[PDB]
Amino acid sequence: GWGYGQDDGPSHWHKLYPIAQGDRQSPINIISSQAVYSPSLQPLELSYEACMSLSITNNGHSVQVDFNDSDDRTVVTGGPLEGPYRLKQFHFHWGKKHDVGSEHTVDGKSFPSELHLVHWNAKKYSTFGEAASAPDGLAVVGVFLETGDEHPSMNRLTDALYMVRFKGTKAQFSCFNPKSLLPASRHYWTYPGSLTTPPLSESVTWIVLREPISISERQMGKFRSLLFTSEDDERIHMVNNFRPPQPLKGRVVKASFRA
Ligand SMILES: NS(=O)(=O)c1ccc(C(=O)N2CCN(C(=O)c3ccccc3Cl)CC2)cc1
Ligand SMILES: [Zn+2]
Repeated sequence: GWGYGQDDGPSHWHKLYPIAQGDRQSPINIISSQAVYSPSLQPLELSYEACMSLSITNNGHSVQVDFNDSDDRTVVTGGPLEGPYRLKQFHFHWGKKHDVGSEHTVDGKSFPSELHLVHWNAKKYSTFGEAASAPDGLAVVGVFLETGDEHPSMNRLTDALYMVRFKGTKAQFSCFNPKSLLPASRHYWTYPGSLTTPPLSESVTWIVLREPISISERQMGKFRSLLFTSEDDERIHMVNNFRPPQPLKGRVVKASFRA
């Protein structure tokens, strides 16, 4: 139904999911000088266990690592959140070249990729699916990826990409700690937004980290080697699987730091 191709891409999603034109859509272009410094915000804590990862999957839209979310062991708390949100999965958005790929932009600048750690309010909702539709249901932490030096921990993930190159394939992926993909700073920007893929529900509290992590061009290349297509189809590489910035519509972006 929807994708990132010329005929089914982001520019057309609004024809199938009208909420695409809503007042709290994501991603956005963060104008750093206009963010409101908010010291009242609590410190952001990403408390992640080392062995809660289950599998790695090419779902045709991105490569996603799923987690055991039966308890509150791997959660995000603090910052703009009232309580803990359990990590359900993480995935990425990337481009064909370095100048494009991320969903959020900062002062008009795009990064080659963006990592999304998707968490849900298990204290209020009974399931991730139920939470994905409520205003306070999800908390997504976004981390920008820049290309430069090789990222040691990333190797375990980029080396596994071959096994899920085709759409609809998956592999076991145990003991990968998502903390290894975080920068050494916990400063962030936060604003009320939405899922960046259909159904585009406005159920996400976005927490976009200020500091990007870096991976090598070789590692980035492993993502670009993935395919939107299945085994016996004409190969179309999975690239530019991102939604562009949406209207802010008067929302206020808060910052945990002074720029
Ligand atoms: N790019 S992003 O905003 O970080 C992001 C994060 C999470 C999701 C995602 O996992 N889903 C799948 C589940 N979603 C649903 O609306 C849903 C709920 C119940 C039954 C089926 C579905 Cl599709 C919401 C989208 C999709 C996109
Ligand atoms: Zn995403």
